[PDB]
Amino acid sequence: TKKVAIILANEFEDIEYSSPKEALENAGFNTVVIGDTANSEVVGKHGEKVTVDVGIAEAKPEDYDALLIPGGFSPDHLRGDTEGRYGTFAKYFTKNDVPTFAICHGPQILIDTDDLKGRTLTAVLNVRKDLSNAGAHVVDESVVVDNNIVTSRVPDDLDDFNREIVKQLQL
Amino acid sequence: TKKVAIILANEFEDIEYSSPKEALENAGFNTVVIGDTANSEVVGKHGEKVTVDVGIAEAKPEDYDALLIPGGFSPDHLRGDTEGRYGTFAKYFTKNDVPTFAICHGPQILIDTDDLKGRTLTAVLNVRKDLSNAGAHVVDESVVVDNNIVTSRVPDDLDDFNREIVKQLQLEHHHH
Repeated sequence: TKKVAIILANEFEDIEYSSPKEALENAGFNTVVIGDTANSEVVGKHGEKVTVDVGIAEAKPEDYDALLIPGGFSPDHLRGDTEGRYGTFAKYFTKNDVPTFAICHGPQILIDTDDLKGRTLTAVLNVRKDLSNAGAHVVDESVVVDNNIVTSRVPDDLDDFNREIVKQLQL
Repeated sequence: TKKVAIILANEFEDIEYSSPKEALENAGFNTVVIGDTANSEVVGKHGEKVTVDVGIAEAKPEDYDALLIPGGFSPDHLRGDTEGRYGTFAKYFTKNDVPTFAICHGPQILIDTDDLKGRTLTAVLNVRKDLSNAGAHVVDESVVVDNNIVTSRVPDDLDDFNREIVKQLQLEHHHH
């Protein structure tokens, strides 16, 4: 069975967590929440409460068949980690071309891999300049697939994002 | 009239607005909040309400003698402006070397000017990588002054931040 890591902090955009989660689980895939502490709770922008499954210190990126990065301000919180552990976690995925899914602000965490030069990505407008300065070819589309990396911009894009992410995992 | 523009959206970090504002106003300078629509309210992370003085469609950066950018998630919101009008607004201050003050996340808007290459600043950890990628020399200090650009990291830096921003405005008119 295939298993998706979801990196999450406080102030995720609720639907960007729950909608891709549902779509993966409907297609028969497992999901697991990676966060600061096992059994700590993080709370979405609109009050959705999520329990962290696995602490970032313990997580073994090789256990996972994909990485999902929900947007809102969760990615900005994650980039506050004083040891940069979420970027380092995400680097396993970009370095080994493991399916990597990021919506809205989510691709902020990808910047910290240093792996974006020459890659084609979209994101929420707020973050596009920073993605470009990280070396990405940034476009403005509802969903972008660049080999293993699937990105979308906003919650309106979810239908497209969700289709493309479960497809990528079927391989 | 030496007037400081403050670009502000929702979810600014309250005291990064109120403390610098007070220090500027104590030192005799006026402040003008610039936002999406004039006479609307924006609300801090901890619920401070601030009225927007001037709409960003109306604002002329010429009118002002400094630019102050409070942090929190206000700068991120401002970067979601569809036409990028707050980056454009800030481009005047960076191009013409006008006093430019930013704390925490605040330097994110300075990235949109494309004027950061070779400049030296600090910011909250979360945005340091993005400043580097924009070509800035990023350091970790309580306050950094690079000619006209004043930056700090976090709320505990405010005593240092506020000293330097007022000192920029005083020196602008040769008072020592």
